[PDB]
Order: sequence, then C-alpha cells, then structure tokens
Amino acid sequence: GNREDRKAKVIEVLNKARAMELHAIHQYMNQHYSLDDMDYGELAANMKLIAIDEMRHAENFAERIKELGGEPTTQKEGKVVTGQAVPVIYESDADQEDATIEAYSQFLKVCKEQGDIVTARLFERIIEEEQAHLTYYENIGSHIKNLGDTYLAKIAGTPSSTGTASKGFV
Amino acid sequence: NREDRKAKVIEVLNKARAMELHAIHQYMNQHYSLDDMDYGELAANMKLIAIDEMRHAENFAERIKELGGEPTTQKEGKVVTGQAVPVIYESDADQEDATIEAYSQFLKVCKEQGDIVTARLFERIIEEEQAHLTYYENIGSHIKNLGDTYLAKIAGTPSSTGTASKGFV
Amino acid sequence: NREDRKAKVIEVLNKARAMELHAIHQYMNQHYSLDDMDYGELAANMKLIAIDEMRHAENFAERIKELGGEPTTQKEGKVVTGQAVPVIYESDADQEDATIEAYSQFLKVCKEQGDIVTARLFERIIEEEQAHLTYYENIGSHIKNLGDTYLAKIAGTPSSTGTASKGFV
Amino acid sequence: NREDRKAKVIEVLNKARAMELHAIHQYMNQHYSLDDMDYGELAANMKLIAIDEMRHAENFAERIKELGGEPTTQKEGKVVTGQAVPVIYESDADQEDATIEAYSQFLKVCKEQGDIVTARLFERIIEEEQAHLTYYENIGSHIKNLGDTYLAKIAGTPSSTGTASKGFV
Amino acid sequence: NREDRKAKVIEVLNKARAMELHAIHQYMNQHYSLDDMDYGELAANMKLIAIDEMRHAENFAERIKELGGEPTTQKEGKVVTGQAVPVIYESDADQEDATIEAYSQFLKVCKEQGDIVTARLFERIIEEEQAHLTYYENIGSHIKNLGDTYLAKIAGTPSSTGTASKGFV
Amino acid sequence: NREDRKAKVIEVLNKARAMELHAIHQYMNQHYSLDDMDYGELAANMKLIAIDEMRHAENFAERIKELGGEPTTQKEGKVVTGQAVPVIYESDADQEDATIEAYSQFLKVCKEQGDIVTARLFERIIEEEQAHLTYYENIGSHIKNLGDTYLAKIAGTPSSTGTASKGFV
Ligand code: FEC
Ligand code: FEC
Ligand code: FEC
Ligand SMILES: [Fe+2]
Ligand SMILES: [Fe+2]
Ligand SMILES: [Fe+2]
Ligand SMILES: [Fe+2]
Ligand SMILES: [Fe+2]
Ligand SMILES: [Fe+2]
Ligand SMILES: [Fe+2]
Ligand SMILES: [Fe+2]
Ligand SMILES: [Fe+2]
Ligand SMILES: [Fe+2]
Ligand SMILES: [Fe+2]
Ligand SMILES: [Fe+2]
Repeated sequence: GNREDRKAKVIEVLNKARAMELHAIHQYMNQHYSLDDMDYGELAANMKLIAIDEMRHAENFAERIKELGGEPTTQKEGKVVTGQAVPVIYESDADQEDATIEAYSQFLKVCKEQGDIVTARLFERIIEEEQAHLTYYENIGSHIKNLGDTYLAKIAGTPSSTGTASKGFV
Repeated sequence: NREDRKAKVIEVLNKARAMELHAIHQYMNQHYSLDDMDYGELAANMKLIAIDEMRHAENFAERIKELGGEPTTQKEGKVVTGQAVPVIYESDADQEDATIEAYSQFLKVCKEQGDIVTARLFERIIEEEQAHLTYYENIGSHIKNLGDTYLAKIAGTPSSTGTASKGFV
Repeated sequence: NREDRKAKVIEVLNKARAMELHAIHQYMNQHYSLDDMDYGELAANMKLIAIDEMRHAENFAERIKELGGEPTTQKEGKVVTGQAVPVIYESDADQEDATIEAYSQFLKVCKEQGDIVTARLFERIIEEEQAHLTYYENIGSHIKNLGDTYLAKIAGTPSSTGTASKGFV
Repeated sequence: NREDRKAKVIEVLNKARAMELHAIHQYMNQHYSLDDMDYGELAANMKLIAIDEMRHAENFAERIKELGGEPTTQKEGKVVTGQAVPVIYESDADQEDATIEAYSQFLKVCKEQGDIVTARLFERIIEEEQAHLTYYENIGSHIKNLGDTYLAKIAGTPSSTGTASKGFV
Repeated sequence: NREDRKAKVIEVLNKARAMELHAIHQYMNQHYSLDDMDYGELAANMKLIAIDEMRHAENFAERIKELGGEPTTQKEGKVVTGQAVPVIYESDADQEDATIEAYSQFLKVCKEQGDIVTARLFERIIEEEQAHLTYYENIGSHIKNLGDTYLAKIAGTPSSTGTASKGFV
Repeated sequence: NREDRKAKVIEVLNKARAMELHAIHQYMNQHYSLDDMDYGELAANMKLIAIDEMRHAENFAERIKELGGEPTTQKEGKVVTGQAVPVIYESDADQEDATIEAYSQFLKVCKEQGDIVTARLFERIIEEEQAHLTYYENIGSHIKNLGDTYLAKIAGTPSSTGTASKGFV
C-alpha cells in the first residue's frame, strides 16, 4: 500500500509485540518476587535480569512506534498468572518465550511485506534475545524435572543481587 | 489483632503499588514524546523518575511478600497520551501532589496497625515523591514563564540516562 | 409494671438472638471454606459450633415467646466472606469475646427487670460461649506457633459431624 | 466459556440458596408460634421441614464452592410474622409451590449451561420440596375443612424432633 | 430409525468406554509408583478410583450389548509414565474435568436419540467422576500448599484396599 | 551384572504382563457375550478368571517396580470378538496352554538371571493358569459331548460374582 498505510500496519504489529512485553515484564517480575521470597537467589536474580531485557524490548518497540508516527500502547496482553510453584514457573516461561518467538517471526514477515527494513531488523535482533531466554528457561526446567530438590538445594541462599542500584532521579 | 493488622497494611501497600505502576507507564509515555520532540534533558530526567517509580513498585511488592500477600499487577487509573509539554509538567506535578497526599494516609494506616517497618517505607518514598514534585513544579514554572528561550536551550541536548541496563543478554 | 419488665427483657433477648443468627451464617460461611480447603476436623468443629449457635437462637426465641414477644429474624451485622484460615480463628475468637461481654450485660438487665429465668438462660449460654472462645483461641494459637505443620495434620481428615440432620423427608 | 457457565450456575444456585435461607426463618417462626400454641405435632413437623431447608441451603453452598463461587448469606424476601394457623399452611403451600416453579427454571439453566451435576441436585431437591408441598396442602385442608375438631387432636401432643442437635459443647 | 438411534448411542458408549480403559491403566500406573514410593493412603485411593473406572467400563459394555453393539477393547490416548507427585494430581484432575465435559456431551446425544436408559447411565457415572475430580483437587491442593509436611504424614501408611480379589482360583 | 540381571527379568515380566492385559480384555469380552446370551454360570466364571488375570498383571507390575522397571500398559495381540460358545472354550483352553508354555520359559530366564523371588512368582502364577486351563477344557468337553443339553441347564442361572467390587465411590 501507500506510505501511511505501510507505517500503520507496522505500527500495529509493534504495539502487539510491545503489549506482549508489558505482560512479560509483570509476569516475570511476579515470579521474581516469589523466588526472592523463597530465597532462591540465583533464580530470583536471573528472572529479574530477564524482566529487564523485556523492559528494553518494550522501550525499543515504543521508540520505533514513535519514529513511525504512532502511539506506543500502555496495555499488557493477557493476564498475569500468580502463585505458580517453581516447576510451573519454568515450564510456563519456556512456553511463553516459544510463543513469543513464534509471534515475532510472523510480525517480522509483516514488516518485510510492508518494506520496513529497519523495523524488520529490530524484530530480528529481539527474536535472538528471546531465544536466549527460552534456552535459559528450558534448562532450569530440565534440571528441576530431572534433579528435583537436590538441584534447588544448591540455589538456596545464593546471592540475589542484580548489581548496583537503578540509576534514577533521586 | 496480628492477622487483621497485616491485611490492612497489605491493602494500602497494593493500592500504592497500583499507583506506582500507573506512574511508570504515564511517565515513560511522556518520555517517548519528549525524546521524539528531541528535548533530551527533559526526556532523560522523565525516564530517571520513571525508574524511581519502578523501584518504588518493587519495594512495595517486596514488603507485601514479607507480609504474606501477593503484589498486584494492575495499575491504578488510565494513562493519558498526547499531552503537550505544558500539560506534561502541570499534570505530573498534580499527580505527585496527589501521590504524597494518598501515601500520607497510607502511612497513617500503617501506624494505626502498628507496622513500623511499613510506615518507615512509606516515609522514605514520600520524601522521594517530594523531590519529583519539586522537579516538575520547576520545569512547569520555566515553561510558563520563559517558553522558547528555555526550550531552545533544551533542544538537542543529550538524552542518555547513563550506561545500558544490566539485563540477562 | 409487668409488661415493661417483659418488654425490656424481650429487647435484650432479640438483640442476643440477632447475634446468634449472625454467628450461624458467619461460622457456616467459614465451614464451607474449610471444607473446600479439605481441612476436615476444622470444618466439622466449625459447623458443630454453628449448631450450638442455632440452639441458642432457638432457646432465645422460645423464651421470647414465653414472655409474649416476637423473635426477630434479622441477624446482627454483616458476614465477612473470603477469610483466610488465620483470620477465621482470630476473628471468631474476637466475636466470642464480644458476645460474652454483650450477654454479660444482657444478663444484668434481666436481673434488673427481676427476670430470674431469662437471667439463668443467659448464664447457661455464656458458659457455652466460653467453650467456643477457648476452642477458637486454641486453634488460633496452633496456626500461629506451628503454621503449615499443624495444617498438614488436619489435611484430609474426616469432616463428618455425625449422622445427617433428622428432617421431614 | 467454562467460567461463564460456572458463573451463571452459581447465580441460580445463590438465588435458590437465598430462598432456602428465607424458608428456614419463615418456617422456624411458625414453629415458635405452633410450639407456643402447644400444637406439638404441627410444631415438630414444621421444624423438621426447616431442617430439610437447612440441608438444601448447605447443599447449594457446597456446590457453589465446588464451582469456585461464594455462597450467599442473605435471605430472599421478607419473613411474615404472627401468622394465624390457617394462614401458616396456606402460605407455606404457596411458597413451596413457588420454589418448585423457580427451581424448575433454575434446573433449565443448569442444563443450558451444560452442568449435569447441578441439574441433578436441583432435581433431587425439587422432589423433596414436593413432599413439603403435599404436607402443607394436607394440613391446610384439614384446618379449613375441620378446624377446631382437628386441632383438638393435636393439642398437647409431643413436640420433640428426637435426640437434640449434635453440637460442639 | 430404530437401528440408527442405537448405532449413534453405541458410538458414544464406545467412546466413553475407551476413555475408561485409558483411565484404568493411567491411574493404576500411578498407583504402582505411589506404592513404590510407599505413600500407602494415596496409592490405596488411586487404586480404588481405578476400580470405579473398571465398573464404569463394565457398565458401558453391558449397555452396548443391550443395544446390539460390540464393546471396544482399545483405550483412548496413551498412558503417561514417570509423573512426579504434583503432576499426578494435576493431570488426574484435568482428566476428570475433561471426562465430565465429554460425558455431558455424550449424555446429550442419548437424549437426542431418545435413549433415556443410557442417558441415565451417563448421569450416574458423571456424578462419580465428580467425586473423583474433587478428590484429586484436594490432594493437589495439599501438595501445593503443604508440600513434604503433608507427604511425611502419608509415608508408611497402609496401602490396603481391603480383602483380595474375589476371583476364580 | 546386577542391573543387566534386573533388566533381563523386567523384560520377561513385562512380556508376561502384556499377556495378562490381553487375557483380561479377551475374557471380559467373552463374559459380555455369555451374559447377553444369559448363560450366567459361564459368564460369572469367565469374569472371575479375568479378575485372576487382573491380579497376575498386578503382581507382575509390582515386581517390575521392585526391580526398577516400568510396568507396560500395552496388551499382547488382538482381542477376537463375536466368538460362538464352542469357539470361546476351545480358544481359551488354547490360550491358557500357551501362557503356561511362555511362562515356563520366562521362569527359566529368572533362574538363569539368578532371580529366585521372580522365579517363585512365575511358579505360583503358572499353577493358577493350570487351574484356568482345566476349567476351560472341562467346559469345552461338556459343550462337545452334551451340546444344547448342557446349555439348557446353564440358561437363566445366576451370574453374580458377589457384592460389587469395593471402589472409591
Ligand atoms: C522502558 C521500561 C519500561 C516500560 C514502561 C512503559 O510504559 O513503556 C519498564 C517497566 C517497568 C515496570 C512496569 C516495572 C514494574 C514491575 C513490577 O513491579 O511488577 C519495572 C520495574 C523495574 N525496572 Fe523497568 N519496570 N527499567 C527500565 C526500563 C523500563 N522499565 C530501565 C532502563 C531500568 C534501569 C535499570 C538500572 O540500571 O537500575 C529499569 C529497571 C527496573 C527495575 C530495577 C531497579 C533496581 O534494581 O534498582 C525494576 C524493579
Ligand atoms: C447448613 C445450615 C444452615 C444454613 C447456614 C448458612 O448460612 O448456610 C442452618 C441455619 C439455621 C438457622 C439460620 C437457624 C435459626 C432458625 C430461627 O431461629 O429462625 C437454624 C436452626 C436450627 N438448625 Fe440449622 N438453622 N441445622 C443444620 C444446618 C444448618 N441450619 C444441621 C445439619 C442441623 C442438625 C440437626 C440436629 O441434629 O439438631 C441443624 C439444626 C438446627 C436446629 C436444631 C437444634 C436442636 O434441636 O438441638 C435449629 C433450632
Ligand atoms: C490391577 C488390575 C488391572 C490392570 C491395570 C493396570 O494397568 O495395571 C485391572 C484391569 C482391568 C480392566 C482393563 C478392566 C476392563 C475390562 C473390559 O471391560 O474389557 C477391568 C475390569 C474389572 N476389574 Fe480390574 N479391569 N480389578 C482389579 C485389578 C485390576 N483391574 C481389582 C483389584 C479388582 C477388585 C474387585 C473386588 O474384589 O472388589 C478388579 C475388578 C474388576 C471388575 C469387577 C467390578 C465389580 O464387579 O464391581 C471389573 C469389571
Ligand atoms: Fe521481549
Ligand atoms: Fe523473553
Ligand atoms: Fe513512586
Ligand atoms: Fe513520583
Ligand atoms: Fe451463641
Ligand atoms: Fe459461640
Ligand atoms: Fe428447600
Ligand atoms: Fe420446602
Ligand atoms: Fe469413569
Ligand atoms: Fe473418574
Ligand atoms: Fe494370568
Ligand atoms: Fe489364565
């Protein structure tokens, strides 16, 4: 289609992806608070670090949406599942990252269809980061499945720090 | 006694966290606009304040967990988009003021319920909200009183908030 | 005057009765939750104490009739739903304590009105409420000091309160 | 969807439960009067029918819990007091007849929402309401057709409903 | 058509029977593992539910024979092995829920084909499946909320389901 | 070695269990027909023998678990349906004979693998299969020698195998 139409179709998949990120941020941070509460430090820490990757994805999608003339969404897609036990956390996050990669690859095809190279490349890079998340989650899930409590005993009491504090305003 | 007290504090903690979640999205939205407008300094500071609200959201969640509750994932209120520069600063000062007002009452509940740790948490965050309020009031005043000469000075400034986010990848 | 002495005692009996009707709904509400949760012995004793409150309600009504009045059908206050197990026992203890205080005052009115039979009725029921209070305090103390290890013991226990309600059908 | 079908059944379950709570209070009110009038066998059967409704109210509440809902604690409508013996059996019949009509409709909703278990629960309770209906129409007919000649035979009969309520104390 | 009405019902009867054959092997597989882990009460009840499934399979076959059909000997789906304890009670609950959904559809086919006797069979068995579902949910809830503290209680319990097989030798 | 000795025995145990699963379905299929034909004593005894096979399948499964294995859920071969009464008893005699042959080879492996306990399990079960074999040969002999005169005697006889199999519901 025309210039405006081309931007609009891409703005639409960008807002769908971004809404998926917003969901991931809250879901992963929800699991983070639980892991932290259970005092599984290394697990709690990497979960937050992955939530921060999703915050960056959300921001990148937003910045591209503005560059195309659109308005970045503020609504998350789907609802957050709370109270998941450890094995459910890792099995569900693996499923969610898989679904994400599936959807983002369809979104990339749309960008290519609309002749938007820059946005297509954005999705490409982010899909590669989602793959890292998927592999991480699959591996934790696999050890939980195969090694049970004996694997968890080693994470118990480990540091949970994600580094120096959030460069903020105050 | 104890059980009732805990439940009442968890309720105000979640109300506050819900307000933090609103603020994160509202400020980041305005941050995208300022960046798009290329007012770097305003863009940068708006995001840094958004990261303060993220840390508030997280401190509330952690206290909620310590008290046996579940931290909410829904924001309070709707995000307003398309605000022009004068409206951004007038509204944000209004939001910060209202936030301090509500948190002050939340604080009071914590004291009535005998929860000193949660009261101290609110106290600390309220002091950080006062800093946000003052910042927004100040930008608002210079936009009211000086416009362009002031905005031309912000035009083209760096919008970097420092080194990139420690993440997983 | 005989009629005013009766009117005055019927008044406190209906207040008491309304409190019983509340307690029936409140404790049975909790019973449905404990059953759902499959905490058998706890569900069963909760319902057994509710049945005590039904009996109280019944005895208050029969004395009211004896005095020429009309037993009320409205419960005092409202029932709290969705209470978690720690809150169930803390609040139920609270409620029994408040009942004994209330009833201790109603008994005073009876004596003041020269009604020995109603006064003895309140005295007999008050001792039963003491038994309810001690029970709830005891469970409350176990859930506080032992938490999930105590509940693990109750998990899956029988929830029978004996033979089913003899009824009409 | 699954949650929509459960919510719709919970709604008609809560309506029915509110009708049961009302029947419990209405019929026990009459029981207090019949006992006061010293018509023991009428009073005893009235209380046994109220206990049937208590058991219906409990069954509905348990099924509501199984479906994830919250059982109501509010009765439907208002309790009429001070009814005379002819009015008692005339209105109890009307009420039983109206409950069977409503429950037949509630049953239809369960089926529409594909809830077999709840349909059979309504089905079984309707057959018990029918036994209540028949009892009230029969007593009502004797009071209307025979009056005092018939009541003379009930005067001073036993009112016991058997061994008293297993309770907590 | 008389023959076609029977044919359609026999088809849903064979489909339900195939689900029953599956449940039998799936539950007994988990029974062998729970016994292997020496959680007697859980192993025992798991095997008692399997035996309920054997009886449903048998009742379906008998109705199929009455209708002139041939009872299937293939199970629907495959058995999952090596499940961990939380997975056992999560899947069985899911499987009981799915069974109820289907049997209610099967019931509708019988009514449409005007087979009252078969519909009534499905109705009764659906009530039994609901008792199974409730059981699995309760165990999975205790494993979820109490973990090993609950299992410690079960460890080393008797696994007896009673007197042995009334068989031929 | 120890594991390989266990693995070889698990293999013949699972082969035996697959044969039991087949006999259960094969014999119950014939039980369904015999009942439909209303030859009760024959239908009763066929079901009783299938319950014996159920027990064998269970003992094999239990032994497999003891050796670290997974009990198979797949049956050996196919169920033949629609067999005439004479074919039923000739084939089952033939099936029992072959099982004893196979079982006797399986016992050998146990001994070669140094597994005394599993060899003794096969030994006790082989004695039961011989009881089954004699039974089936006896009936085939009456059908061959006496035909319809034998069946006239069994027609309308009781088919019960006892009170229902105690289950969960
Ligand atoms: C971008 C973006 C969004 C999307 C908002 C939108 O509406 O577009 C975004 C959204 C969220 C939201 C929700 C939450 C709240 C989640 C919850 O509590 O459930 C949420 C929570 C946090 N983020 Fe977040 N954010 N965010 C960054 C960017 C974005 N953030 C950058 C950058 C940093 C910088 C990290 C640093 O260096 O300290 C960063 C850090 C945090 C920390 C870590 C703070 C600490 O440990 O001190 C927490 C907690
Ligand atoms: C269930 C349930 C409810 C509904 C509460 C809810 O919110 O779901 C429930 C509600 C009430 C309410 C009001 C009253 C008060 C009636 C009035 O005074 O108007 C009320 C009254 C009575 N109930 Fe009650 N019910 N109910 C049982 C179950 C429930 N009942 C079971 C079971 C038994 C067992 C029968 C026995 O063995 O005595 C039992 C017995 C009684 C007796 C008999 C005491 C005695 O004779 O010693 C009286 C009076
Ligand atoms: C063990 C075992 C298996 C193998 C499953 C596995 O994968 O390990 C086993 C498998 C099967 C299978 C198929 C069927 C279905 C037959 C068919 O319809 O083809 C099958 C069918 C039945 N079993 Fe069964 N089972 N099972 C016992 C043990 C085992 N069961 C025990 C124990 C009892 C207990 C009876 C008692 O003494 O009370 C018993 C009884 C029955 C009854 C009798 C019901 C009644 O008369 O009420 C029927 C029908
Ligand atoms: Fe992402
Ligand atoms: Fe991701
Ligand atoms: Fe804040
Ligand atoms: Fe602020
Ligand atoms: Fe009481
Ligand atoms: Fe009490
Ligand atoms: Fe009723
Ligand atoms: Fe009724
Ligand atoms: Fe079944
Ligand atoms: Fe079942
Ligand atoms: Fe066998
Ligand atoms: Fe055999």
